[PDB]
Amino acid sequence: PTFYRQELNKTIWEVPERYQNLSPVGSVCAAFDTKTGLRVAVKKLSRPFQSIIHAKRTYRELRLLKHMKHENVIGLLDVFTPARSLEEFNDVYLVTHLMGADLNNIVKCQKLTDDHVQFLIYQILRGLKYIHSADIIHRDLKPSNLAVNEDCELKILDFGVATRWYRAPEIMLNWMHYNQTVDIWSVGCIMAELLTGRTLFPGTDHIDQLKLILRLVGTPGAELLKKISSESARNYIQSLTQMPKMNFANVFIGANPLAVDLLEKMLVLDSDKRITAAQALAHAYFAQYHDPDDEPVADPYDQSFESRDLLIDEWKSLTYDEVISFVPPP
Ligand SMILES: O=c1ncn2nc(Sc3ccc(F)cc3F)ccc2c1-c1c(Cl)cccc1Cl
Ligand SMILES: Fc1ccc(-c2c[nH]nc2-c2ccnc(F)c2)cc1
Ligand SMILES: Fc1ccc(-c2c[nH]nc2-c2ccnc(F)c2)cc1
Repeated sequence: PTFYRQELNKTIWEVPERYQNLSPVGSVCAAFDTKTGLRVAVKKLSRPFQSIIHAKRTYRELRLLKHMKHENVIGLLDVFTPARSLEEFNDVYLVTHLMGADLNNIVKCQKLTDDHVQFLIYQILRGLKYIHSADIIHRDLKPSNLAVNEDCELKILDFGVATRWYRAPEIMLNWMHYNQTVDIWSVGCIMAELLTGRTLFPGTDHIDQLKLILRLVGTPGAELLKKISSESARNYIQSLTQMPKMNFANVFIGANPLAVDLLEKMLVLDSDKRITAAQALAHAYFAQYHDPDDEPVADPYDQSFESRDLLIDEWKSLTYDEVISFVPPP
């Protein structure tokens, strides 16, 4: 393809002629895809090979986006570099279907009915079942990572306001063996906020976050305490004033009881006891949307590179191969 060059907010964009009307939103632009007639979101990766971590991270983001082919997950329409060889290669651009806003754009100033909450959370979980089936934990699900178009159709972005608020208490405790239900926690927090119009846990730091989480869900019971390896975490938790799990009907008063029932299955304190994305999609709150024959699972995802300790030039070369081997969704 033929490329053109421009400057948008100090950043320099070199993209094929097919992409027109670049409009600022790595750095991100909205554009018009003349080949398909659709509006797209285009991401320029900043300093992709600045260091080993940046290089592995560049490779990681690209491998992820190439694998994700699900309606409620962000995937790739296109990948390109203006580089005409591996040695020249120092820029990665990723393009996807533009939705046009995020969930935080919607919630704000806005009251959503129970049917809208059903539709939205159904989609998040449907997307998560797919992600979790590829052995991927999102880890940072929040409103700003949920892209929503005007039909209220939703795509999860950015797997690999304040992030803190939607984060699982075991991540706040700094447990290194947290599981996928860390994402179910976030969805529970996201749902709560759509039903109520306020942040369920607006904490000022990691300590306050945990404190307000335990006020709703209670202090750990015996079963959970037995699983905490760290003496200091336990000293702390058990030195707080003990707290019962609050009645979720009292707290979320006026909400569809089916939505309150799902809420408390998602926000169970012990992560071993939290509902999975697949289980949640079968919950009666989504009877209107659910179709087991249309909640697909992902092909096997090779994350074995995660363990590997490579040179910058090695991650670069690998990323280069992945740019070149790209075949669009068509
Ligand atoms: O609608 C969107 N669709 C996609 N993205 N992607 C990205 S990042 C990105 C990731 C993978 C790509 F292939 C390309 C990328 F740009 C950032 C925003 C975004 C939006 C969006 C917009 Cl355009 C405005 C306000 C809020 C959001 Cl969430
Ligand atoms: F079928 C088509 C052909 C061209 C366009 C178009 C509209 N504005 N700019 C372009 C354009 C500019 C430079 N290179 C291109 F490939 C496209 C749209 C649809
Ligand atoms: F105050 C607390 C105590 C425990 C948790 C917790 C929730 N799910 N899993 C854990 C957990 C399991 C094993 N080791 C840990 F450190 C944490 C969260 C907050």
